[PDB]
Amino acid sequence: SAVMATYLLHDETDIRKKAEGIALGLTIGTWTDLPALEQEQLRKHKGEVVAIEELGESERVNAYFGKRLKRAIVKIAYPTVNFSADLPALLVTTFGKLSLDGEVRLLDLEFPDEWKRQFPGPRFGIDGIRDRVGVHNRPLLMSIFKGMIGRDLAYLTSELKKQALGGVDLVKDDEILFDSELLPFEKRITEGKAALQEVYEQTGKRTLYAVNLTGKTFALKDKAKRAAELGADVLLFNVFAYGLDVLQALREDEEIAVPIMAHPAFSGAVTPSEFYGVAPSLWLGKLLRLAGADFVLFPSPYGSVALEREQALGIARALTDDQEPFARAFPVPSAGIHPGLVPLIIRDFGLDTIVNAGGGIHGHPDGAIGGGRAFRAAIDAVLAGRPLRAAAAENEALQKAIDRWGVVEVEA
Amino acid sequence: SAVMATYLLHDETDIRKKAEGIALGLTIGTWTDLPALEQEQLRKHKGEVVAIEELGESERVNAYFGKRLKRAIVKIAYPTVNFSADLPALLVTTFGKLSLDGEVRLLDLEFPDEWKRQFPGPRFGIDGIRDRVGVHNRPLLMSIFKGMIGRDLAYLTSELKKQALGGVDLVKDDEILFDSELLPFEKRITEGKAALQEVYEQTGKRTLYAVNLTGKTFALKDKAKRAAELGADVLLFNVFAYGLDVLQALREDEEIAVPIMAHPAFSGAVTPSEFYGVAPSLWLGKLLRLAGADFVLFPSPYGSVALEREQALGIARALTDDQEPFARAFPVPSAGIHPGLVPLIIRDFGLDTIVNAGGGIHGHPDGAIGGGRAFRAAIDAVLAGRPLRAAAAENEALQKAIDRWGVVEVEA
Ligand SMILES: [Mg+2]
Ligand SMILES: [Mg+2]
Repeated sequence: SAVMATYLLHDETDIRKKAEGIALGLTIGTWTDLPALEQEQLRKHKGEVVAIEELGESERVNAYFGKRLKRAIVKIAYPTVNFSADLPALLVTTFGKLSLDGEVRLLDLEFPDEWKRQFPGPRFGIDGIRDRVGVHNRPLLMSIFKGMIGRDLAYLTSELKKQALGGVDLVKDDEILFDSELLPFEKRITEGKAALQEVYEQTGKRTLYAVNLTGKTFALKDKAKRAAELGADVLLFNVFAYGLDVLQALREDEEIAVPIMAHPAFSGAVTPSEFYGVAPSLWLGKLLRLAGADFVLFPSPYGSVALEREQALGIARALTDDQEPFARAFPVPSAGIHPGLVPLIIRDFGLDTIVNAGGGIHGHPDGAIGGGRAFRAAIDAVLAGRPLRAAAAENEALQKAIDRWGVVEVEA
Repeated sequence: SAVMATYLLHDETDIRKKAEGIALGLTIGTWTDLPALEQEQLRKHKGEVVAIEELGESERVNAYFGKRLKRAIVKIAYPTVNFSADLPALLVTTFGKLSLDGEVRLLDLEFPDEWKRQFPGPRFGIDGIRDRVGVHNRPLLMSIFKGMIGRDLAYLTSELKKQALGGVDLVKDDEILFDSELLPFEKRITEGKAALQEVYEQTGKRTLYAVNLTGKTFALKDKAKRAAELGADVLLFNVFAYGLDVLQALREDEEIAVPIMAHPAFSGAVTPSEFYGVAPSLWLGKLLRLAGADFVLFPSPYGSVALEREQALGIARALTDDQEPFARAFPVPSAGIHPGLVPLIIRDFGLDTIVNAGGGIHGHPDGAIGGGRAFRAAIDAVLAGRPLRAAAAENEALQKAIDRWGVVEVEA
């Protein structure tokens, strides 16, 4: 039983020598000088280099570093008997001191099925969330509150209604919305709930509210329990600012048992480099799903700061792969989203995804209501097998969106 | 009252425009579309671009990216009334969504003194640690166990005594040493304490043991409290695998009140990039000191993976700057350390530093005892104003070390 870590290395010196050094150094430390009796005893703890895929030197990279760097993908097996069954131990064992060793980037971690079972996975996942909001088949639609910092509850309820009236399935707090006297955590939940039921009463639409769960680590479980008692729909959580283990703890607490939406804030401090850090498929995908996230918002492959398409798809695949002993986490491509992008979003990510209108929904000529109507009309068009403009001809909200932001061509 | 964040940005588009968009987008969202009542209401919550230092383009960077990237150091002010007084809120506000915005690297954070006072700083600091170990004036000396994974308590105590007999002031667990049936957390502490007291009786030397505090986040306080009851000397903590807030929580718990040694494990996933992440002076220095670390181990500016010298000095300055309302934290340059570097270490970092012999102390011809004597003799030589070779001619342990690793020139 061993966790196999896959790394990308750049180095002036022999890669194989470095790999062997890591396998031994990060496990038992010494081997050759140990008596036969000890070797047999410590055999089970010995790390091993599983594979080394030599890559071609990159002129671009060599020019950047001003030296000749050999490149290779290295796989190392770490016996699970070497560390405790928790994410902090996993990270320190596979990328602790090693993260300081020059150019090394963690690309993936493969866990033996038995080890994975010691972790929760999402409590609800895609299936559970779809039931909770009552929406099947079509992708979901969500938006974000705009300009709430410094505002009061009346403003919150008013803004929440507009978004719900626009037909969005879920509305979340801005990740930078923290608790205050004006907007207490518990009040956002209860006031928001009342407002959303009123909307159901009038339009027949069911909308959930993902409230930001913030503050100090050791106060999270108590407030989350309170949120659960108050009937909070979803808990938005800036996991990367707290640690993966905290997400897991929230997921495993039976007194909480509320869906958890993981926000990507701060993940960018770790994922972008070509030579260092941790790949997004692992940091935002595999690990967040295993830790308990029901929703995972990540950089979309569209817009001004689009994530490389294959990287974005890789995240979605890790979140939904049915080979994992966990429920699927909802992939939520975020940033650079507008109605004209719906056909591409569905083509790239499928129907089990969430169209995140973000705060941009408010930028529609007719406010959030018009913005939500445009998105819902666009989603229906794709499911009805029609081009957006065909639906736009019958839906003013959508036509206004198209004239404002256009339609992204999907024809290959 | 605002936290001023300093960033390094690379972008092919106008930097000031992007900076203004960040200051506004990450605070109140919109301004020019607000009525008078709302503007005066949200004025105090409005972020502002404090300054922009244009750096000019780099051909090396341009070649790497394959395009022209403008470069500038940007300072933005975020009103403290915008977020709760906790580190997770601080990180999310200043580098949450922003960490995903292309090429942005967080270099520093400056806070009003009143805001700083809401945080603990080290409980003991340099002065406190020197008292607890009983060593003043001279820099301290510490080492690490070698290959303890899979070993038993008989081996632990044996190796611990050898290091203490070498004259080291502190011995720490390997950061990858996790609790097991062979080496339970509480037993390492109690047996280690007994073994160390035997050494004092023999050589009159006092040696502390920094035990690894691991496991799940919500079990940390309980075991740390047990460690205190059992008389643990120092708690080694892989803070980056958890979160800054957890370190702060451990520091503020009056039922623990045991020195905390922060390990750099995983910090490398965040600090090395030229275009992304967080600068080490802030990530390993300023924030760890503010959060509560009494000792901070960080990449030394020596050896195969040496951290650029000014960066390393920057970390040490953040840890010891007397201008901060916190006790000074012990700077511990780590990696690439050998007796021949002692003169340079003292010249670079001063007397209030710790010479981290690491696991290399065991590589001395005469084991840890000889390795420790070599280091102690090296430190004494520098304080006595003598060349290492002069002292080596009178100290075998040191002579052996010098012949093996040599002496690094300290003359400017
Ligand atoms: Mg946001
Ligand atoms: Mg170590």
